[PDB]
Amino acid sequence: LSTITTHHLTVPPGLTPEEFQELSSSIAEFHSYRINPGQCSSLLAQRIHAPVETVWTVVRRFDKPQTYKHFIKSCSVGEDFRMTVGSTRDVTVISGLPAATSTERLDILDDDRHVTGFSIIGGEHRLRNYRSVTTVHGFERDGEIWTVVLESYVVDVPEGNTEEDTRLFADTVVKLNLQKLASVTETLAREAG
Ligand SMILES: CC1=CC(=O)CC(C)(C)[C@@]1(O)/C=C/C(C)=C\C(=O)O
Repeated sequence: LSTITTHHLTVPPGLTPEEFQELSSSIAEFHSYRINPGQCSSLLAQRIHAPVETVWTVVRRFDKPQTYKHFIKSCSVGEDFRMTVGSTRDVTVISGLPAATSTERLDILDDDRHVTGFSIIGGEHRLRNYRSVTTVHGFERDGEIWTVVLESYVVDVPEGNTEEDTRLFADTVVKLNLQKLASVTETLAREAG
């Protein structure tokens, strides 16, 4: 039947076992899902050499995903947009012709614990029931500071497609965007001001 995910029981690539052991409780709390046989799920991680709040400032900007995501032609939130749970954005994604479109709902926004997440609720694409959660975590060792970003998703595997291809597609999109997040925020952190 329906199973529970095991992301919180395995070390994701781009993370040390030591980092994982510090995060296992957060991964269980924020990055676990009950999924059905038609579904798949994944957890991705990205180490960033920047302070938490520098990374969180970018991560939390629901109305501006283009700041850290690839292939975003536009993101409209209308007027008068306030950042509250339930608010939506219309993203236009230029990774093909015609451009894919996605209407996405802000599911979570916790500025204290640095948790956010969204659900895809419309548009033209093949990621039915896509939902993701992103958490941001600070690390310290001998006065040195860095950040780990964790991002997990659940999504329906579209008819005609394998779970492997579905996971490869979504994993690559999320991974490459976490890479852009790392570049953008490390640049911010490096230049300060
Ligand atoms: C890049 C792109 C191609 C598609 O066909 C679907 C969709 C338009 C939703 C998407 O924006 C996918 C976005 C994903 C998986 C994650 C995200 O944005 O956090």
